[PDB]
Amino acid sequence: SILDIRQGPKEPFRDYVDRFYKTLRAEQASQEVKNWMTETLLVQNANPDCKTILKALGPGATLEEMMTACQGV
Amino acid sequence: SILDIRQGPKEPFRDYVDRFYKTLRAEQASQEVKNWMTETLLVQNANPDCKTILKALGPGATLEEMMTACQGV
Amino acid sequence: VQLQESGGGLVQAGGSLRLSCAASGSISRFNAMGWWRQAPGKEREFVARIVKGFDPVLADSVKGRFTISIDSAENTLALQMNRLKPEDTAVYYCFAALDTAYWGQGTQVTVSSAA
Amino acid sequence: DVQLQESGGGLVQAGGSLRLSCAASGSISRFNAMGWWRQAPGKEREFVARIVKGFDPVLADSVKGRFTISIDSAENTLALQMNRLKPEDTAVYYCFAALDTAYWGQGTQVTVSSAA
Repeated sequence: SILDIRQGPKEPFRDYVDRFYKTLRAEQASQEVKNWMTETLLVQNANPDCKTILKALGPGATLEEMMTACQGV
Repeated sequence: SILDIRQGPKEPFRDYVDRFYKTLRAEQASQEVKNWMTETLLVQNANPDCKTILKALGPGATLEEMMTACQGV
Repeated sequence: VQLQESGGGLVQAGGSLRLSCAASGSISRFNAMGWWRQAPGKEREFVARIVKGFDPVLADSVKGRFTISIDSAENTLALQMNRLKPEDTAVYYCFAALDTAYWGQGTQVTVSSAA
Repeated sequence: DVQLQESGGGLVQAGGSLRLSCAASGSISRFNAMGWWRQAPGKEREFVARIVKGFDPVLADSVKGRFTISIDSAENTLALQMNRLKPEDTAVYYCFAALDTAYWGQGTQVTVSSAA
């Protein structure tokens, strides 16, 4: 289940995104709620620090902006 | 956040539903992803026994069917 | 709580079959019962549902052809299958809802060009 | 460790201009993202501007025509230049910086009104 993909405390954000999208590929869900899972569920399940940074970026942030912003974690 | 409403092991299903919809009404989300939250997230966050029961009901079960089915817990 | 399916077997296309699910204790105490199926290599699919006080709900692939009923006299849950197709081949499980969900072990239903 | 402090806030007339500045400890090129949020009484934190390292600045729709976000590496400061200010712009403004976590300043008050 996609709701079980949570970024580990040491896990790099790129690997977490990879697992999140891999499990995202099998999820049985409409394309709008999959867009909500990419935009919002990904942020909610990140580890604490990278979650703080990702929330700080506000709305509309791309996956590349999100990956650059968390590279200091 | 709606994703943090999880039914406790002691909690009756009705109270958990009440909290889930209360937090759901303040959530900023489209109406279809709210339909996914009612249909799927509500079931996913139920306690073990009632979660097993709710998954057994299959797709499309109304909230009245879900509430009746779990009243034996 | 113990459940056991029966009534499954081998039939030709277009045939009929009646599955029956025997329950220990009284069947009227369960708050929900129903039917699922699993085909080789395919994930468990939902077949039928009965919630206490509610109408029967059936899957779209079976709605015209299957019916689900409950017999309190024999304490059994029946699924009548008609107009059977080869894609209906699967192991069928009944479930009952009380303090948790209980399942039977299933009964095999096979539709094929047989004798 | 990481220190941020906003400044440049005050009281201005409608249609005026103001320049907020966020002082950071160390060099700002070390942060992977910085930006600006604002909060008005009773309203939840609103996103204003963001700059992520290597990317173009992104600004909110309510500010896009009027505000600019910049980085001054000489002064080690993050600037938000606000022009054509409106009464809706009255709020406390916070800068944030992204390193191992997100760090925030405590904010500076910006007030646009028909007085002064």
